[PDB]
Amino acid sequence: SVTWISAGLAEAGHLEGHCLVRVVAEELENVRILPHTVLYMADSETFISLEETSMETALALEKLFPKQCQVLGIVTPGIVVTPMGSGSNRPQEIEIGESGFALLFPQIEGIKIQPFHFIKDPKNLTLERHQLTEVGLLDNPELRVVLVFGYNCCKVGASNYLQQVVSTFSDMNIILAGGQVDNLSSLTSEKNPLDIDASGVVGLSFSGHRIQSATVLLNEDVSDEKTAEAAMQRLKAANIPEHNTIGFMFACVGRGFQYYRAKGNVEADAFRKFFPSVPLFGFFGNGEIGCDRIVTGNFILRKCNEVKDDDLFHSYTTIMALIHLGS
Amino acid sequence: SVFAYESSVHSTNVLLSLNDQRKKDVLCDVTIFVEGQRFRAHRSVLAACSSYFHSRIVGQADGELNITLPEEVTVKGFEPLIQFAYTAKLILSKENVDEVCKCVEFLSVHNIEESCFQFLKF
Amino acid sequence: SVFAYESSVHSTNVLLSLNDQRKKDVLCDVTIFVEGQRFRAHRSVLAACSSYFHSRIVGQADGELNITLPEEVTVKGFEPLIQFAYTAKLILSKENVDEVCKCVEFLSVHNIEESCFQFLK
Repeated sequence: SVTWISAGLAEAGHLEGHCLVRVVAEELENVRILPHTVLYMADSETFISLEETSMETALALEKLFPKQCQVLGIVTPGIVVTPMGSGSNRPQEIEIGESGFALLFPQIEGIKIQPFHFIKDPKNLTLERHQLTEVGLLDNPELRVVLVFGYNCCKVGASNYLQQVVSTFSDMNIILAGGQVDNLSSLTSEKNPLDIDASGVVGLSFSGHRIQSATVLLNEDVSDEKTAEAAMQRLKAANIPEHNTIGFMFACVGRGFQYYRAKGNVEADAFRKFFPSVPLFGFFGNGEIGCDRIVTGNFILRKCNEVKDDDLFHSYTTIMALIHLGS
Repeated sequence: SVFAYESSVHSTNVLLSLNDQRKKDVLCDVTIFVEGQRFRAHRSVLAACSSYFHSRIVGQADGELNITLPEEVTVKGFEPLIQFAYTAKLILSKENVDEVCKCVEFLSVHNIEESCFQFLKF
Repeated sequence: SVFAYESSVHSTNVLLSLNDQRKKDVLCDVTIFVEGQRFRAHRSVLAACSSYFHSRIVGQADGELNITLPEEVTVKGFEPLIQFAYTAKLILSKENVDEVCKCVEFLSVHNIEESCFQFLK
């Protein structure tokens, strides 16, 4: 069973210390499973102390977690998270404001998860072949879900770096998900002191024999409650099982309070309107990755997308996912 | 000392060879009419791929049987379906969805699920 | 606006159901007379698994058929071959390898690698 720990807005203690670090200190004492791989996100005001400091907050969380555990550290401008307890908690959509969650993945038989990281270059090659085999993005007959993230894509070339790096391991029967974020905090590779100024691509690469998935795009055609509920009804028709699934929602900073008229927690409420007990975790970012595609043990529903690859990099949109981790 | 061989490519190639035999009429022993556009296939393949060509295909002789389908099914929904019956790949398009889904229940072709279709944007 | 539906279990199920048909009288339209005993199969799978059958099956009119393998093949080396053809699994033992390997290099059955080489002992 996957277990999640989050830090809500109701704990804005006026004392020196990160909110998330405080919760992860108290809650890890009562945790029940042994974490193996962990994915944690936090908002982009809780990793700055002077102008950036970043290590102090980062290594703090990198210390409590077990040495053998694998940690990926990603910071986004906005956290959308389900609180602790059961799977029936109403999701809370947090714009600017200190919040964050940590996902604890235990040792699950037959499912193997491995982080990956491709740093950018001043002047070098792109990716010869082996980094896709070192981690497993290629030549893996059971790769079914990937969670590509990107950071510091502002500079030219770096914006096109995400264009180039994805195409190397695309075109398979896999699900892409994620987008562009601000910066990285901590990665457990034990061979590189992390450089805050450098850009790159990081993420998880789910792999197994029972990992089912689902994905729905939310284009500029959805602008009210009824249209949003119609889109998530399509997700329900995929017959993705209920138990042992975790949901993701990657959206744009231009969507939320401003885009849909004077409302919030609208995507989150519709998710639990049709899906009765699945949790939800996702970030707000400046970029979108995804398409319409369902991959399960039997069927694949790719989009013919015959132009080149113009079905992945959207903007001003929202992507969902229904990663059925386990069976 | 039973090692037992297992080939992950022995089924796809057999079903592609069946398609190639279908295309250039290499031992096609069944002719089927839909409206009027003659189609050719294999008796054995359709005897197991669907569950209506298993009740209107058995209990016959070696003489070629020419089965016909009513107007309730058309050719816009069959050509997608019989090509999936041989290549395990079913192309969908805007005008295809309704008729290609309506074809399934009258045939109850196996290993295809008619609930995933209500997910496409189109 | 065109979508695909690529399955990954149809091939195995159709092959297994065709094998069940193979083991049950109906829809079988060829008999392999080998060494005295009878073997009954289809005229569609056997023209897809190899080339010896393919070169002898095409062109000839439909009807009752004997495609007798005259003397060169055995039966201990023949029974696993059609099982692999219809189900895609093999049954090899230390007293079976030689005849099966002789049969593959003769009939030129595809999708079977020489990996039945050092698995023994």
